[PDB]
Amino acid sequence: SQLAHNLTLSIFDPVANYRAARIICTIGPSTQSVEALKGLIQSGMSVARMNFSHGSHEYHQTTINNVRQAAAELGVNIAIALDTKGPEIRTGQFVGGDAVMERGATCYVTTDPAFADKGTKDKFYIDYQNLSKVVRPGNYIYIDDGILILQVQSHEDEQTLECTVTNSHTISDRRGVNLPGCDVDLPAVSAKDRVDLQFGVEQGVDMIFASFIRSAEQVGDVRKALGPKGRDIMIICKIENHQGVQNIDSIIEESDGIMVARGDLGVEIPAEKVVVAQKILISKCNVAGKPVICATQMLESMTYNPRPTRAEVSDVANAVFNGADCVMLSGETAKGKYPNEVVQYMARICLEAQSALNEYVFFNSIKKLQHIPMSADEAVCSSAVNSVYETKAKAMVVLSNTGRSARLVAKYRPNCPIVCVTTRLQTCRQLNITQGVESVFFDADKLGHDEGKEHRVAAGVEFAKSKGYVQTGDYCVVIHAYANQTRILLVE
Amino acid sequence: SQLAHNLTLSIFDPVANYRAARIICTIGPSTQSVEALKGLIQSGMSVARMNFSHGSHEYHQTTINNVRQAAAELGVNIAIALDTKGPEIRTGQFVGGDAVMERGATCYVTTDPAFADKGTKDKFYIDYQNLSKVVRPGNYIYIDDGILILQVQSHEDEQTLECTVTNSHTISDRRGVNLPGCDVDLPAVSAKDRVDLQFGVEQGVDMIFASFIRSAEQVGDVRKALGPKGRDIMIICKIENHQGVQNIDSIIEESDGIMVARGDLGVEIPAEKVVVAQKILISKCNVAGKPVICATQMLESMTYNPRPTRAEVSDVANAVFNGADCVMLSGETAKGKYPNEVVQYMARICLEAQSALNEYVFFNSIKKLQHIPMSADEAVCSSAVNSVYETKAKAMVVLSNTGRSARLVAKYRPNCPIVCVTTRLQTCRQLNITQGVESVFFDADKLGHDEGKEHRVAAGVEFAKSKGYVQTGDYCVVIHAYANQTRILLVE
Amino acid sequence: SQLAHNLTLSIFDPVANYRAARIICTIGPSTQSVEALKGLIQSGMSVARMNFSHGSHEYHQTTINNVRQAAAELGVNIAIALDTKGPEIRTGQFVGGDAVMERGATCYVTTDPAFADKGTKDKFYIDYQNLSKVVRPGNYIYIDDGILILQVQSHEDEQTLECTVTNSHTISDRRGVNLPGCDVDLPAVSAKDRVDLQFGVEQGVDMIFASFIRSAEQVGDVRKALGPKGRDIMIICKIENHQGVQNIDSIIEESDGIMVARGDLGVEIPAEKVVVAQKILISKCNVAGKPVICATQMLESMTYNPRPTRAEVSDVANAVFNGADCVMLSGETAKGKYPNEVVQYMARICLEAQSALNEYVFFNSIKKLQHIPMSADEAVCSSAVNSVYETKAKAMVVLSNTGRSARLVAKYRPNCPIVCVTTRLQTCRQLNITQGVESVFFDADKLGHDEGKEHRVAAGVEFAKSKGYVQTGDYCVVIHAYANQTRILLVE
Amino acid sequence: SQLAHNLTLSIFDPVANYRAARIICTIGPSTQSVEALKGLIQSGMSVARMNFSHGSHEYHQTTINNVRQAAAELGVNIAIALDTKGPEIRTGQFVGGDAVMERGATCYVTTDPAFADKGTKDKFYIDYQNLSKVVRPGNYIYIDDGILILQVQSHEDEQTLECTVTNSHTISDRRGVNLPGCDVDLPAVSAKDRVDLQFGVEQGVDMIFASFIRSAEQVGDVRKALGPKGRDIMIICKIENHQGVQNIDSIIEESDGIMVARGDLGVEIPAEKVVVAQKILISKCNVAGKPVICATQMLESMTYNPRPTRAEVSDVANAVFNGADCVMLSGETAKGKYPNEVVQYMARICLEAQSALNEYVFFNSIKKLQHIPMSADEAVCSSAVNSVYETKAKAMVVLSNTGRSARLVAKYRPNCPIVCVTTRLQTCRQLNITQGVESVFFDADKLGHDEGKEHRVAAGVEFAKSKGYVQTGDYCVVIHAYANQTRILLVE
Ligand SMILES: O=S(=O)(O)c1cc(S(=O)(=O)O)c2ccc3c(S(=O)(=O)O)cc(S(=O)(=O)O)c4ccc1c2c43
Ligand SMILES: O=S(=O)(O)c1cc(S(=O)(=O)O)c2ccc3c(S(=O)(=O)O)cc(S(=O)(=O)O)c4ccc1c2c43
Repeated sequence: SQLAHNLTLSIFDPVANYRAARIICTIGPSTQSVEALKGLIQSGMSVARMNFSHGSHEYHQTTINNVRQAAAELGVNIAIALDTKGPEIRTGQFVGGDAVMERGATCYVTTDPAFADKGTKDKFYIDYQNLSKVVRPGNYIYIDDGILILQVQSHEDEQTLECTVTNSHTISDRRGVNLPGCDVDLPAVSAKDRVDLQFGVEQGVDMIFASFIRSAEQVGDVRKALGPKGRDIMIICKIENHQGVQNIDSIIEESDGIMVARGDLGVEIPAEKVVVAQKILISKCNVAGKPVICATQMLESMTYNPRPTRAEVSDVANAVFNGADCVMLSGETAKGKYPNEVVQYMARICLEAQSALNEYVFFNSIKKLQHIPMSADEAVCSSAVNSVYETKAKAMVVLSNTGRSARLVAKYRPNCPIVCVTTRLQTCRQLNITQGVESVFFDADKLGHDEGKEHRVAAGVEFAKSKGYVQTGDYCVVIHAYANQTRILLVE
Repeated sequence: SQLAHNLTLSIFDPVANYRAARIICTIGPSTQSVEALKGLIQSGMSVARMNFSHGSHEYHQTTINNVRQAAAELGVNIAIALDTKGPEIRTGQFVGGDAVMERGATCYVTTDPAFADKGTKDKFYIDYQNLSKVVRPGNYIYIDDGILILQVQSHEDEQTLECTVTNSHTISDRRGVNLPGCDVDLPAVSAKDRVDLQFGVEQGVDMIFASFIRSAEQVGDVRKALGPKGRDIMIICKIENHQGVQNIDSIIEESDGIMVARGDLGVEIPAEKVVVAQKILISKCNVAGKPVICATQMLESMTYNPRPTRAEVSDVANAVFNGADCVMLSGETAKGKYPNEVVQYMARICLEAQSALNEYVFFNSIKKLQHIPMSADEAVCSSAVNSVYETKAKAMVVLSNTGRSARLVAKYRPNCPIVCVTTRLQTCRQLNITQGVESVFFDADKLGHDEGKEHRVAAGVEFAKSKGYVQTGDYCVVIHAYANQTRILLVE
Repeated sequence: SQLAHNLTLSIFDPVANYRAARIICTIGPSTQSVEALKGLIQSGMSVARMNFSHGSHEYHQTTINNVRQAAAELGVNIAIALDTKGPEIRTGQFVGGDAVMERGATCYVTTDPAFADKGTKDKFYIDYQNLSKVVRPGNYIYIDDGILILQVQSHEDEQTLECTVTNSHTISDRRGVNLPGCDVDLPAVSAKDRVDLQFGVEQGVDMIFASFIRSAEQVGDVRKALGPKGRDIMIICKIENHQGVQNIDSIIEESDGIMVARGDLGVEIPAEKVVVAQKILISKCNVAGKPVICATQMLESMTYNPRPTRAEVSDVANAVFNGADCVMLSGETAKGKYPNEVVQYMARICLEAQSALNEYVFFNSIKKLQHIPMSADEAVCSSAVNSVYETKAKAMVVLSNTGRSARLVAKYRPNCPIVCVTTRLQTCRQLNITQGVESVFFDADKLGHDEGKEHRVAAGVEFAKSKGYVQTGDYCVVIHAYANQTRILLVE
Repeated sequence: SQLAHNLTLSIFDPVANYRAARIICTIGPSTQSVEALKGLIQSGMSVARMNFSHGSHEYHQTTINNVRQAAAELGVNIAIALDTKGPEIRTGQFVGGDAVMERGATCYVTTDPAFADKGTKDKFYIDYQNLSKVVRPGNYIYIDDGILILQVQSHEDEQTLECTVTNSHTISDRRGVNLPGCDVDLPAVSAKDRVDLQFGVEQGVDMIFASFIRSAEQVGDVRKALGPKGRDIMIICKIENHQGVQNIDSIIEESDGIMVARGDLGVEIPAEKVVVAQKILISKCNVAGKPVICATQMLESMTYNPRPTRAEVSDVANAVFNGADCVMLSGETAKGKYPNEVVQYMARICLEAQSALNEYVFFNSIKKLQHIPMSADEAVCSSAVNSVYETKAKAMVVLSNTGRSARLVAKYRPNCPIVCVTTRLQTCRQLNITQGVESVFFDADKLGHDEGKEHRVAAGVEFAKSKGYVQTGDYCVVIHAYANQTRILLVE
C-alpha cells in the first residue's frame, strides 16, 4: 500500500519531526580530531566506524579516545565500530613492479611460494593455497577489483593453472583477487583480525563489522575470537560474495546484524543483481528484527565535489525505502573534502525518504508473517505498535536493559519515535544502529532500581516532551518487563 | 468464516470447559424456597428474576431473602432482577363478565368512565384515554394476546370508536388490548412501577428489567423513578413492540442493556420478522458492548413435559449463535414441574452451541467497526483479546471495580474464560448478565487496598487454576488500571 | 460480516423480489389430486417427494401422473423425488400384540427366527442378524422411535443378549430399533428398494432421496441399483445416524447432494448435537457445490393447527441462515389439514430470512477456501459472481446443458437471481433443488443449436425482464461454454 | 507484501521469460542511419524519440524514414515520438558575448528590447516580458542550468529588476533562465512548436512529448495545435517544474500519459524531493491507467564510458520498482559512443528488476482503489487479470483496436505477458509505451473482418506459442468485445 500512500503525498508538505535512519561515518585524516568528530556528531553521525584495513592500533586508539571525548562534550552516546581487515586473496609481486596482461595471452597462476617475489606476465603467484582444488576449467579469476579477468583452462600441475587473459589490464604488486564461481574456504578471521579483535575487546568497542562472512559457522568463530569478555559486543556480518548471499538465512540467524557491502558484492556479481540482493538481505533482516546497514558507494562523488550526483541521492533514499536501519559513509568522511556537508546531506535525504515511506506497510507485512502462537514478547511488541496506529499515539517508551525489547519494537515500525530508557550506557550506544529509536540512560546505581518503573517511564516521557514528540493530551505507548507489559499513557 | 469454522467441527469432540452464556430464571411458587433456589443455582441459574406483574412486596421480599440465603450457602453471588409490571390498557368489566364477539357484528369501545362496570357484546370499556386520538380510521384493535382483532372504522364520537369485529372471539374481564400500527403513548412507568422501583432500591436489587420501553426518553423516566440511591442499578429495557424496535439505537445508547421479548413483539409483528428483529437487536448490543437477553417462549413446553421440542432446542442454540449474552426462563421455572431439568438442559444446549460458535468472527467483526483513532480503553481491551488469539492464551484476568472494563473485554469475545477480579460484590452479581465472565470477589476491607494489584492478579490466576482453565506454562492475559495496562503472564 | 449486516437492517423494509430457497412437499391424501398439486405449485412447491415407505407402485404412479399434469397445466417444471423405504431394523411380534417393559427388568433380545412370531416382555426377536457381533456390553438398544431404551449386559449366547430395561415403555409389534453406539452394517438398499428404484427409473424420476446412507461405498451401490438407464438421476443421500455424520466428507464426494434428516438423527443423537450437525453438513455441501436439504419436523404443528409455533418459524429461518438450498415438508402436506397455507407460510419465512441474509459472506468464505491454481470452471464462475457484486448487476444468465455450471455459479451465492437457460427439461427439473436459480428450457431440436449462444442469452435476459429482475440500463452477467466464458451485458 | 516477496527471491534463479518495461531512445548523429537503428531495435528500443530542440524538419524527416525502413526490415513496429522544444526564456547578447558575475556585485535585468544586443556584466537582457510582474521582491533568478543564481531585490522600474548576484558564475549568450518560486506563464506552445506539431501530424508521428506542461488547460493548447487530423496522436506531458507537479492530477486527467523529467525538475526542486515526486507521479499514472516515462539522467555516464556507475544502475531498477512503464535514453543514444550496449544494458537491468517485482501488489493496490460500483470495462479487465492469478495463466490475449483495453488490462499488472491483437498498425506502435504488452497486427483488409474473433484469438495464441509463453495445457485468459467478454482457454 506504498502505492496508495504515494497518491496522497505532496513534496511541499513538511518533513517528519524525527529521522529514523542512522548514519555510520568512517573516521580518517579529514575527521579524526575532536573538533572534526564534534562537527560529524552535530551533522548526524550516530556511529564511528574504524576501518582496520589501515592504520595501526595507536592510530585507532586516537579515534577511540577522540570519539569518546567528542561525545562526552556534546553530552551524547556515540557507538564505536571495529570493521576488520578480514582474510584476503592477493597476487604476489612482479619483476619490475608491474605486469602487462593482454587479451588472448596465456599465463600461469601458481600457488608455489617460490614465485611470490618473482612474478611476471607469464607466471605469477596467488597466495590462496587452495586455489587449485576449488577452481574447475571454465571458472574465472578476477584480479585488481575485478578489472582483469582470467579464465581457467586446465591444471598445469597440482599448484599451477593455465589461464587465458580475457581482457587487457596492467596489474601491479599484491592486487586483490576474487573467485566469483567458487566457494572460498579461507578461515573466518585472519591472524591480524585476532590481534585486532582482542584490542577491540580491551578498548570496549560496541560492535564488530566482520569482513567477508561466508557461512553461519564463521560467525561463531568470530565470537570465539572475541573471547568471554567480548560476549556483549555485536557482530555485524559483512556480506560480500555469493556464498554470503546464498547462506544469508543461517548467517542472519547467528549474527547480530548485517552489512550489505554493495561495492564488494559488485566485484563478483552484476550490479543489477546486487540492487536486488540489497532488497532481499534488507527485508530478511527487517523480518529477523536485526539491524541492517546499507554500505559503500553511497554519496561517493561528494568525497571531492560539494554536491553528489542525482543518482547517488536516489540510491540513498532507496536504501531507506528498502528498509535499511543504517546508511554508511566511507571515504566521504574518512578522507573527503566535505565530511560535515556529506553527513548533513545524507540526513536530509533520509528524512525526505522517510516522510514519504508508509511505515504501516512494514508493520502489517511483518505482522502477517508471524507464526501463531506467537511468544509473549512478540505479541506484546506487535500489539504495542498496533496500539500506536489505533490510538495515533505520538511516541513509544520502551524500558530495555540489553536493548532486546527496543529492537523488537523497532522491528514493527511504528509511525512515531521510540524512546528507549535503559540502565546500560552500552545499550544506548548499541541501539545507534537500530532505526527509529533514541536512548536515555538511567543510572540505577545512582538513582535506584526503580522497581515500580515510574522514574524510568517519566524519564522517557520527559525526553519525548523535550523533543516536541508529545505534549499534554497526547498518547504515549509504554512497554516494559524482556517485555510483557504495556500501558497507554495520557501525557500530562 | 463461521462457514469455514463449521467445516472443522465434529459433534463427537468434547465440549468447551466453560459455558459463556448466562441463564436467567423467573422465581415463583415452584422455586421460591431456599432448597429449590439451591437446585436452580447448581443447575445453572446466574440471575433470579422477580416478575412484579404478580405477588406482593412481601412475597418478593421472601424471594430476595431466600435467593441471598441459597447463594450464601453455596458461596456464589447471584444477581436479583426486578421485572416491572409496566403500563397497560385494561378493558373494564362486562355483562356477567362475558359477551361473545363474532364476525360482522358491530362493537363500540368507550373512553367514558361511567361504563367501567356496565359493558356488553355491543358497547364496552378501555382505560387508555388517548385511544381515540391515536387509533386512525381502519387500524386494528387486538384484545387478548392478539387473538381478538377489531377494526376501527370511524370515530363514533370524541370518546368512542365505531368497530367491525373482524373475527369470532369470546372475551372476558380486563384484557391485554393491543394497538399494533399505533404508537402507544402511555407513560414510561405506572404508579405501581414507581412504588415497586423504590422498593427495589430499598431492597438493593442489581437490575431492573423495565417493561415496554418504546423510546429513549422513557429510559430517563425509569432512572428518575430509581432516584439518587438507585444510580448504580442497571436498567435493561424490554423491547416489546414496533416502536422499541424502530427506536432501538437511541434506546440502547441510554440503557445498560436490552431484553428481546419475542412473545410480546410477536403480538403485532409476524413471527418471521421477530426472528430477524432478534438478530438485529442482539448484534446492535454486541457492538454497543451492552448485555442482551433472549426471553419468552424459550423452552416453554418443558413447563409440563419432561423434554422440550426439537424446534425449541434449536431456538435456544440459535439465540447463542446470534450472540445473546443471556437466555431466560419464565413459567418453566416459576411454576413448572421440572425446574432443575429445564435449567440443566438450557445450560447443556448453550454449551453445545458455544463449542460450535467461532468467537473470532465476533472479535473481528466488532474490531473492524471501531472508529480510528480509538480511545485508550477500547484500544487496550481489543488488543488484550487480540493477544489471547495470537498467543492462544487460556484465560484473561480483568481488574474491574464497577465491571465496566470486564464488559468491555467481553464485548470483543476472546475464546477463553474471562476472570474479573473486583472489590464490589454488586459488580460480581451485575456481571452475571455478561457472557464469558466469572467474578472473584476481593475483600479490600479484609485484605487491604492491593495498590500493587499483585494480590488481585494472583486471586484471578488462582481461580483460573482451580477451574482447570490454565496450568503451569499456559499464558494468561491480565488487564487493569479504567483499564489501560496489559500483561501477558506465563502461568507458574 | 453477518453481524455488520444485521446492524443495517430494518424489518419494515421491503423483502427481496425473489425467493432463493426451494420447498420440497411430500405428496399424500391431502395433496395427490391434480387440483391439490396445482394449489401446492401455486403456493411455492418446486419438488414433489414420494415417500416409498408407504403406498404401492400404483399409488405412486398416480402421484407421478398427477404432478406432470398439474405442472403441464400451469406451464412449469416440477421435480419428482423418490424417497426410498431403505433397510430397517425392527423387532418381531409379541404374544397379545404388546409387551410391557419395566425399569429394572431383565429381558432377552434374540436374533433366532423361531421367536419372530412369539415375543414376550422377557424374550423377543430383533430382525438384524448381526445384532450380537456389532454390540458390546454397555451399548444401548433403542426401540420405538427411541422411547424404550435397553442396555446390553452380556451375551447370553451367540444369538441372544441379556439386557436391562432402563425405562418403562410399552411396545407393540414390529417396532423400529436403533443402535446409537454401533456401526450398522445392513446393505445400502433393501430388496424392496431395488424394485422401487427400477420403477423410478422406468417412470423418469429426477432424483432419489436414498435412506440411511452410512458410508461412501453405499452411494455407488444405490447407483448400481439404478442401472445404466438411471445414470442421470441424482442421488441425494439421507443422513440419519452417526456413521453418516462421521463419514460425511466421503459421502458428499460421491453423492449428488445431502438430506439432513433431523428427526431420524434425533433418535440416536441429542437434539442440541443435531442442531450442530445440521450446520456442519450444510456448510460442507455449500463448499462442495452440492444441494443440501433441511428435512423433517419443519412446521410439524401446522399439520392440524392453522398456525405453526414461533420456535418452528425460527427453525425454518435458521435453516436458510445456515445455508440450506431446500426446506422440506412431510406430513404437513402429505396428510395435513392446511397444505396450501403451510407451503405459503414456509415461502414467506424463507423470503424474510433471505432478505436479512448477507450473501456476500457466503461468496467470500467460499472463495477464500479455493486452492490456487483453481481450474478454469471454478475461476470463471467465482469471477462471474464477483463481477455481480462489483458492478451491482441485477441478474445472471448461465447457459448449462447438464446443470453443472448453474450449480457451480449458485455455489458462489450472488446477490441477484440466476436464470439458467438449458436445452434439457430434466435439467430444469433437477435445478429445483438448487437455491437461487430458475430455469428456462430452450428446445434445440425445434429452434437450432444456437452455436453463437445469442438466442439462449436473449431467452435468459427476456425471462429476467418478465420477472422484473432487470430493466433497460441494468447489468446482467452471462456465463456459458461446462463454463469458461463470461460477458457483462448492458440490458436494452 | 513486496516485503514478503523479497524473502523468497534468489539472485541465482533465472530471469522472467519476457521484459515488461519499454525502452525509449533519442535518435541523433550516432544513431540516425538505418543500420544503427536496426542495432537499437535488436538491442531493445521500442520507441524512437526525435528531440525537436535541435535539427531541421529535413533532418527529422530522415529519422522518420530511416526508423520506418529499419523497423520494416526487422518486421516490427516501432513508435515515433516528437519531443517539442517548448517555450523558453533566453537571455540576449552581451559585450563580446561574455561578462563575469560575482558575489555582491549589482546586476540589472531588462524587459526593454533595445538592449537585445548591448548587454554587460552590469545590465543585460531577458525575453520573458512578464518577468518583472511575476518575480517578487527576494525571489531567485537562476540562469544556466541553475548554476548562476541572482536575487531579485526590488523593481528598479516597470521593465527592470534590481539584483544581488548571490554567487560567482561566468555566463554566455542566450541562456536557460529559471524562475523557481515563479509560476511561469509563457504560453503552452511556441510558434516553432505549432509549426513542428503540424509537421508531426503530416508525417504521422505516434505521439508527442510536450515540453514544460504546467497546467491542464495547456494540454488543450497542444491538442488544438495538433488539429482535427492529429486527434489520434497521444499527448505525453513532460513534467518539468513545481507547477506541473502541483497541478499533476488535472494534467494527468487531460493527457494520455506523463514523462517525469528528473533533470529539469531538479533545477528548482532539491534532488531528494525529485526522487519522491517521481514516486508520486508514477503511482498516480499507474492508478490513472496511463503510460508514465522515467526520463533524463538515466545511464548518462555510459554516453562516453563502456559501463555506468553502480548508482546509475540502481536508479534504473528503482524506476521499474516505482512502477514506470518506460525508461528513456537521451545523449546516451543520440550522440554516445556505446548506443547498442547502453540499450542492452538498460534492457538487462529492467528484466532483473522485474524478476524481483511482485506484480500482485500492484494488481491488489489498484483494484482496492476502485469505486464500487465499477463500470463493465473496469470490472471485466480487473477480473481477467484476477483470473490469471487464480489459474496461474501464462498469457493474456486482448483484442483491442484503439489500444484502450490493452492499456486497461496492463494497468492491473498481470504476472504474465499480454498479447494485444489489433487491426491498426498505429495501435501496435502506440502500445510500445505500455509495459507488459506485445502487439500482433491482424490485417483485416487482407484477412477479413473476423466477426467471430476466432482468427484474431488464434493469432494471439500462436504468437504467445512462438515466444514460448504458453504450450499445450497452459491456460490463457482472452479478453474482447470496449472489452466486455472474457474466456479462459486451455492451450492446445
Ligand atoms: O593459526 S594461528 O595463527 O597459529 C592461531 C592462533 C590462535 S590463538 O592461540 O587463540 O591466538 C588460534 C585460536 C583459535 C583458533 C580457532 S578457534 O576459534 O579458537 O577454535 C580456529 C582456528 S582454524 O585455523 O580455523 O582451525 C585457528 C587457527 C589458527 C589459530 C587459532 C585458531
Ligand atoms: O439378495 S437378493 O435379493 O437375492 C439380490 C438381487 C439382486 S438383482 O438380481 O440385481 O435384482 C442383486 C443385484 C445386485 C446386488 C449387489 S450389486 O450392487 O449389483 O453388486 C450387491 C448385493 S449385496 O447383498 O450387498 O452383496 C446384492 C445383494 C442381493 C441382491 C443383489 C445384490
